[PDB]
Amino acid sequence: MEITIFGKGNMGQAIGHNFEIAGHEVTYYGSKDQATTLGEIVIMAVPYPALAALAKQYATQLKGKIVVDITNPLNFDTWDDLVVPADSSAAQELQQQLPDSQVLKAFNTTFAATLQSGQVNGKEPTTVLVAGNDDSAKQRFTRALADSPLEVKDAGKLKRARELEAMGFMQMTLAASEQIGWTGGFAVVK
Amino acid sequence: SDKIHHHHHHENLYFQGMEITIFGKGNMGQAIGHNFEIAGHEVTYYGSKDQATTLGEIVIMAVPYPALAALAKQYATQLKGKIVVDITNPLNFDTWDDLVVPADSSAAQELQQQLPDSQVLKAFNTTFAATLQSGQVNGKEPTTVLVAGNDDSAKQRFTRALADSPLEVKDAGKLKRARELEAMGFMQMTLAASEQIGWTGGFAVVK
Ligand SMILES: NC(=O)c1ccc[n+]([C@@H]2O[C@H](COP(=O)([O-])OP(=O)(O)OC[C@H]3O[C@@H](n4cnc5c(N)ncnc54)[C@H](OP(=O)(O)O)[C@@H]3O)[C@@H](O)[C@H]2O)c1
Repeated sequence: MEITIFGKGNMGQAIGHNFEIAGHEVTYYGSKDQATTLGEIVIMAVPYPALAALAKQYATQLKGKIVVDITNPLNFDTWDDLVVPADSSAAQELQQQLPDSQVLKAFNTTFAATLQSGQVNGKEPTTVLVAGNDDSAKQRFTRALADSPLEVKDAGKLKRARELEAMGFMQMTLAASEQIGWTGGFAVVK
Repeated sequence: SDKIHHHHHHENLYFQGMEITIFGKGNMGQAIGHNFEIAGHEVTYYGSKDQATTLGEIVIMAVPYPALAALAKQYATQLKGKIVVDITNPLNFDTWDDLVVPADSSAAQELQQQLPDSQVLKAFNTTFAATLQSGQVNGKEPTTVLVAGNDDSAKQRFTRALADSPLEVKDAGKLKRARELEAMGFMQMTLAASEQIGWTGGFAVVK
């Protein structure tokens, strides 16, 4: 299928790498590029402050699409809070903004190097935790990554994006303090 | 040598360990106490309804969330100047879809407000009991305790009390980070409940 990735940075590239391995056609658009058409799955691999403006720009094309929010909405001035409500998430915000799209929270808990390599510092396979309201959307997303080296687990409904964002925040603060590194993180072990 | 034991990660040296009290004799309380025991410390266990005749330097509250306030109240004066560890995942068990503490807070922050002269830490809520008993995340990676708290010296003393155990211990930040720890614990529990992981696995912390 057609996968559209907004953001040609580290996450966009790492995410796209896995969809390409799985045999999909991946199209990338950076900040100075314009998209004429969008794929079935759209990855929002951009900074949180860019998310709402991007969703507005493609409001029409995003209707009926699986739209994946990968953001960790940290307050980057303080590193001591998120910039979304304590009982909510950037994904929930996006789903309200895109009522005709099936929004998924995914990849926010997997550091970019772990997506590129497919392993958590060479020790365990990398695992995507995907939250979203529609099971069919989660199933299609999961199927799209079947032939990639990534494991994929259903993290629940979109309400669980709160917990996913909390986990991403914790992971980043641990790596920032040098207690773990940025090629490691939280491995999901059965 | 009544309370003198060997300390495995201090070249097996033989010296008196710390006094640890664990409230809660369930799967978590027993697995946590197991690690303090193998680290060479003196561990005493009490159910929440038992009389705590002794209170150590570190007090583990391995009890349900609703029991925390009651224990804190009963021993508040006696807990002054002690390290008090909240291990809870304060779920709404009726729904399995919510926590029972405010969205911008944590059970540990509530406990710290109740016990202003205690050094409250959040620890063990992200480690399933089996991973504490074995010291490994389903035999694949070492188990890691994430400890949040305001007092760096208290976190250091807690970390030192586990240094002779098999567990890795990392500083998760100030007590405000208990919100994120509780979120992670909740998520881990729901993944096990859905059978996508088992109760002897979970989140391994990889450097
Ligand atoms: N890095 C990680 O390990 C990690 C892990 C989990 C989640 N995340 C999240 O992933 C997102 C991307 O992070 P990253 O590490 O990839 O950052 P990055 O390397 O800087 O990539 C982000 C890219 O998005 C581009 N961009 C900004 N606005 C855009 C727009 N309107 N349309 C298309 N592209 C746009 C930027 O382009 P320009 O440079 O030209 O401005 C930038 O290259 C963030 O929300 C972050 O929180 C990161």
